[PDB]
Amino acid sequence: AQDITTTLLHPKGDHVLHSHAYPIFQTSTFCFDSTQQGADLFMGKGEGHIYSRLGNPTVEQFEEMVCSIEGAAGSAAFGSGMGAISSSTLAFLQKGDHLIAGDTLYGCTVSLFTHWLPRFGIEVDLIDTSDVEKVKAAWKPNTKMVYLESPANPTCKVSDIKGIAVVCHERGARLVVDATFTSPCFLKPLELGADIALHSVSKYINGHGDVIGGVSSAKTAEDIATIKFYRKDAGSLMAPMDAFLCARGMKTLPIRMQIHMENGLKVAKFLEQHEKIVKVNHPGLESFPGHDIAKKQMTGYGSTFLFEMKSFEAAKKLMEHLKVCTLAVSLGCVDTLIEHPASMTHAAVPENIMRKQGITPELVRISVGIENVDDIIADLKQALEL
Amino acid sequence: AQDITTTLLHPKGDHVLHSHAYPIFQTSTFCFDSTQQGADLFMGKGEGHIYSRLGNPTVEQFEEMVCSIEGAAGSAAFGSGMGAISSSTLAFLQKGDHLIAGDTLYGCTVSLFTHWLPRFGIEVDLIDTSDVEKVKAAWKPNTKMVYLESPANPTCKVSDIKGIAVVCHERGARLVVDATFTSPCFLKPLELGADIALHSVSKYINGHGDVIGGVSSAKTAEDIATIKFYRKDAGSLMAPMDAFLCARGMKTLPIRMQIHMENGLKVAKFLEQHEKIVKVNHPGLESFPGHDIAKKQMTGYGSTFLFEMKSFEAAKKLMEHLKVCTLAVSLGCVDTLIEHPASMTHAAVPENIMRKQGITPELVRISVGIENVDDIIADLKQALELW
Amino acid sequence: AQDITTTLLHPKGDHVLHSHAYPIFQTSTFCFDSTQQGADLFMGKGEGHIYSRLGNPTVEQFEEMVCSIEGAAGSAAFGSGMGAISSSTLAFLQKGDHLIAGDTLYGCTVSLFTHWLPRFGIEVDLIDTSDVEKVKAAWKPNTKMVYLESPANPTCKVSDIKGIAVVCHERGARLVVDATFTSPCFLKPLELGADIALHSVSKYINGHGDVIGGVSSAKTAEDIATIKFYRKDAGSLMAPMDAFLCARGMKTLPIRMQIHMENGLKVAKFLEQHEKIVKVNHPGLESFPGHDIAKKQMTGYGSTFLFEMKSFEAAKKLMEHLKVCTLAVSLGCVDTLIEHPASMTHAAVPENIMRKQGITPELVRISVGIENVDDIIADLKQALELW
Amino acid sequence: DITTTLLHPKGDHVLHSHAYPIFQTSTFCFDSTQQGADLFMGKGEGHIYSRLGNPTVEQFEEMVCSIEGAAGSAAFGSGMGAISSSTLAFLQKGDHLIAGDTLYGCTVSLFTHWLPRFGIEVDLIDTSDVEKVKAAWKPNTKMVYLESPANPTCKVSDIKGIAVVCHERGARLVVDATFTSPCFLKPLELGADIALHSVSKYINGHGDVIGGVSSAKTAEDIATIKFYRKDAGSLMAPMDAFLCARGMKTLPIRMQIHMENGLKVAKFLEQHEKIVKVNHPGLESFPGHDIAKKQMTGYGSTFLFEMKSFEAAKKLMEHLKVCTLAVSLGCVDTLIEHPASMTHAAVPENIMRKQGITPELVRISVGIENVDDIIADLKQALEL
Repeated sequence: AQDITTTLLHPKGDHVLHSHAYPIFQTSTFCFDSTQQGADLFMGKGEGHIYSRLGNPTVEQFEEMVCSIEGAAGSAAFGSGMGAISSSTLAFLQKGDHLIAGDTLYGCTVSLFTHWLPRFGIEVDLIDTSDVEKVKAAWKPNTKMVYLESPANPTCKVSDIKGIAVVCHERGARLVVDATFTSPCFLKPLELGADIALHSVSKYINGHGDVIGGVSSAKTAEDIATIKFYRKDAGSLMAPMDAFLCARGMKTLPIRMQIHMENGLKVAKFLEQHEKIVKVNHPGLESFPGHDIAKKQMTGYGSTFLFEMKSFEAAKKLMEHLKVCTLAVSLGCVDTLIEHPASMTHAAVPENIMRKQGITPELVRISVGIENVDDIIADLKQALEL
Repeated sequence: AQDITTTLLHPKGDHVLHSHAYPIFQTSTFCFDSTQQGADLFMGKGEGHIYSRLGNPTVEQFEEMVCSIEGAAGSAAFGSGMGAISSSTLAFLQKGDHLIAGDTLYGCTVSLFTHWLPRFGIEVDLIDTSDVEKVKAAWKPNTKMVYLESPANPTCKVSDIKGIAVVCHERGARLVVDATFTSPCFLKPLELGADIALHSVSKYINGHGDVIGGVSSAKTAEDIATIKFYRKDAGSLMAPMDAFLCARGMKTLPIRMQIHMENGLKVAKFLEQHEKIVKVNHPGLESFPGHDIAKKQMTGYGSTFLFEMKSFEAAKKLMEHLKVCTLAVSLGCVDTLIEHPASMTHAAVPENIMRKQGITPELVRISVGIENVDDIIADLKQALELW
Repeated sequence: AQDITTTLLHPKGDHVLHSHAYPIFQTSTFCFDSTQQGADLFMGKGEGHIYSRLGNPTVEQFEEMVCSIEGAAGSAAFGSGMGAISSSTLAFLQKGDHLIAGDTLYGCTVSLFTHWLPRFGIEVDLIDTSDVEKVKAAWKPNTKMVYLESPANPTCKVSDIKGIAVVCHERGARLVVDATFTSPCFLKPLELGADIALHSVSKYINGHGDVIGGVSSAKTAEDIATIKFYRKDAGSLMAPMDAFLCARGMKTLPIRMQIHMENGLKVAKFLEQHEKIVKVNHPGLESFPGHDIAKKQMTGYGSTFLFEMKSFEAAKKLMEHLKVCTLAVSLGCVDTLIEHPASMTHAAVPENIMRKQGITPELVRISVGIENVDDIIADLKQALELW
Repeated sequence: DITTTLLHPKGDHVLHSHAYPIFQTSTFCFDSTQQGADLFMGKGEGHIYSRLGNPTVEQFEEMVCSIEGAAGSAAFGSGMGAISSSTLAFLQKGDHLIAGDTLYGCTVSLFTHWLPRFGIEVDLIDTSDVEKVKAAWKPNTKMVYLESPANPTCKVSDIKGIAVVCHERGARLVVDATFTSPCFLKPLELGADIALHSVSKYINGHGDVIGGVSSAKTAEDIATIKFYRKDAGSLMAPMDAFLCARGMKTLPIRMQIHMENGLKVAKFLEQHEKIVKVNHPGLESFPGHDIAKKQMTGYGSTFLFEMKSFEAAKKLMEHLKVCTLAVSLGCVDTLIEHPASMTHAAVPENIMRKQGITPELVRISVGIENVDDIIADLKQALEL
């Protein structure tokens, strides 16, 4: 079977005007041959384009790429991971429905589920999804969806996607998984029985820290059609230039991910054995709870994770004396990023959810890039002594 | 008072590295100087950026330009007009609230209001907003918003923005106006009593047919903050390259709108006097109902409007034999576009709403560009006079 | 005949995948159907592309637009005006050949002609081309080219393009004309007898101050092929993104030029009557030498020109106290620029050429944009009236 | 290693932006007349006009400069811009140039058509032999220009040995290292004066930009190159510089894969019955392997092999399902072409025999796809 590297470098589709690189269709609208041809396209008859919000060829080329790696029925690209998340949940959930979500989620995902969904009459329970029994107990007659992040941002908490997918299939709910932290090279939720797999493309998939985007991929034709129907009216679109840059970034995704993985594990083991570090939450470490689940259900690991210092002062000292690592939010870029979740990425999480997430001022989140690991380790080593 | 032409060419703000054009910040994140500086920006203390979804300098430059012409407290840019429309309605409306909206709206706006809003427990009525008495009769104790498009896409139906705004103001409802069809050069809903003014920037503001985007501007700091809070979580963003292009397109907005307006009126008059043409729905014509309101409440007219042929077959023969006009949907581009609403832009509108909207197979919509008007008229004339 | 506004908005060519805007072909190479199809394209047989340096579809689109306004056999786009100038001169001149060029030329053109051409065994005289008799007197048996800028940058000195072309045609010399300062809306050198017309597209053609580029257009198929042969090996290319932006800027070129022309004449007239201003060098003024030639050979004027203050100190005081005008080099942008030739654009021109050129510390060059003209005049007036 | 350096270039962030912004501008504003006057005289820090200097372009120049160990680098609108700028910035009427006899097609066009019109004497000679360089030497020889391994035959020149001759005799050595990338070949480190690349190939690597770069050992030489550029006008667009800097972030990792893939493919081809001979500089069989191994730290993945006939070549080139028939090289995906009727079709008949280019030769540029997939594509097209 042809390798993913080869697949991403040779996507399906004809060349445009014999061009080797796929052109950037920086256009709003498309021309019709005749009234009938235009009318037919609006009814979904024949092949062609109408208007970029409905479909843009450069964006569609990127969608096909992601669809190929996910093994999906189709994919939809968005202006951001939040666009993909909004569009993969609110396209399905309506007043009177109930959502079960992980209690440790990306910051704006918490804002979405906690502030906006309940204004739309949607009941939401944030619960510890690392325990399938806790999902079963939280179930109600109107439960229509389970939403998971595994490993969770930022603590890397691992959930049993496969076992939860079984409960979802049995009980008639959709399973939506945000695989942003791991990339589709290593985590393919649709293979584990999820209905929807989504990513902040802003992170690993693009990988170059120069685009914000989102993608969502559905197991069924009907579901991706619904997501794109929601997208048409909600309006979170990937720009043609950004789609050009995301497809270009994804051409190196497999090699980048192999390096990220190996680099991140090397850094996590260095940190785990260092006298100043209390613990390291990398799902690929033997000591991490749910390592057994993450090794069985994934084929590799992302390189973003958190570790615990002895005090806030210690963390501040480390974060502020690094020469190679950059103090910034976001993750999955080619270069190494570091941040303080308590006062940056997860500062807006309500205090009750803060507690349940286990985030404290002593935690530091690092996103290991594709630099020579020895440079990242020497940078950290450098800083840790002072 | 400085002319808008000058204002748009001289936006406030320092240059970046002395660059004359404002740079394209094609970046996802921003660097912090220290833990405290980062922590503070997250609390909204100090000046600086964090992450492009929360704020991107190139996008913010474009927002300030729109804010300047609307006379707003702030503006928010989006990945599309639909992003602006969603974010300007659903950032405020919640389960149990009631919305009154016009019965003749842009198709995807109907789709949003009739399919998605009710799934969120929001009650919606589509009402003929050209009659303020019908707006009042549809009012309920839980009415929280009125949403208007005037002149309406595609029929150019005019609503009394100023009169409806009085009722909104007396009763605690927000008034939202989509002014896409006219541009902020000629219609400034915030001067007429609206709380929010929005546009599909995809149309006139950008003007060059090469970007999809949206913008919404609010009369108060609180309302623009809420819109941007919704945007953070809903995720309809204008990309940095698109913002660079929209700001660039907007540098010629005032002169383009002048030419559009004058061309559009001349093409409407030509059509109104032509034997093949039954009726012309351009709000600048004296024959048009509500011309008196449009003339009082706007300082000019867009150049997109609809006209009635004697038959579907006559409309098709006209649309398919033009050499200057391009058969395509969308509007507000420098070049002239033409389409058939009944089978194209409005073919997705439920027929209960299509009959009330007044859309029939005899209607053709044209979006007059900035070509020499005599060449546009000669194109139309040669097709209308075909064997 | 169809208006140039309309022509530029409707360039010849098929749409690509029905796209309304012409796509950006951000590609280095193109795929071949077969060995034969590739071999044929290399032999110039059949239709298609090979590699962006030889030809890029987005760049070709922009070349077609310029070719249509110049009335040329073909046009070639470059990475800069200087790429165009180098490629329109060195594609033809060889060791032992002689060039006559104007004595008042854009600074880097002076650099090219005085530093690089002589190194290649090409003989160069810089001559006052406002006098045909001086051109004739400088002619030699080996004269192969005359190169003119009219009106000259920055003094606006006018040369008789038509009269000099007669001499070139009689004696077998190519006439090359840099029409940057005027734009092809108002100066069409190929109609006046030139063999090659070129521009810095960085200035008016693009108009938006965000691209550096050049274009050259030839009267004959042979000459444009020779220019592109030189380009292939010298390598000054317009990038696909830049070509997209240039074609986009050019969609508004005719209306921009109308406003530039009118604004520039009104600013020159205001300056001419102002007590602080010694002289105004705008070729549209009746007081200007060679106004008569410029009015017969052009159909309008650019809006970049020079004026004389009473002292260097007065020039600095004016330049540093403007709120609309921006202190910067370059010209032909939608917004108004101002600079000091003696210490900036023309500070590298060898001293003997500086006195021949007439550039002194009292001179200020203004490039009038498309802002409201009363706002520009009021900005100048308040600075001139300072304490 | 090299990856860390490319990911952490020197300079301040602009407005705290993590990615370096795209300065899509033609001009820059001045704070005062004095500040503008000073900048024109080279006094103070700042920018004037994008042709003289653009911040996004400069960031890409600094990246390449860092890897070449140069005094400075200049970016261009194409490889040809870098080439014409690194030769004609120095050579003048009456000077003599010695160039390798096998070069990129357009380089042959530049040297044989344009340079002699400018009164510059040019001899193309076999630079794989240092003695032949010494024998072609004249009192007015001012430059040797090399491409090693050469395009398309991979013919290898002794850069180090020729540099010694050049230093001794007062000539500049200019080296086009396009085929190898600055990860593996650093001509300034072998004694060359100027090292240049078509950035369109490996450095960008993503098949979506045309661009050039030239790096000089001395501050004076890069100043001269940029002075020529100011007037000749081959510039890198700010968007292209943004794309080139971005591509270069994966350059070291892409090169490792290209190198390994290229060698595996060469070896497969070398033992295949259908293949007469493989010209890859990393093979034991190739003439000048010993020099390329001493003078380079790796190899590019573009190389040539010989089929038994034209018909056999046409058959192979037209039945590939993964490899794309196209000119150019050094892209992330595999390209294949026929030099005799494509890249090198315009080379003067005299020079092409001297190059040994025949209808039986095919050139492949091996991408970063899984090698087994590339090999299986070649296998089916050779055997079916």
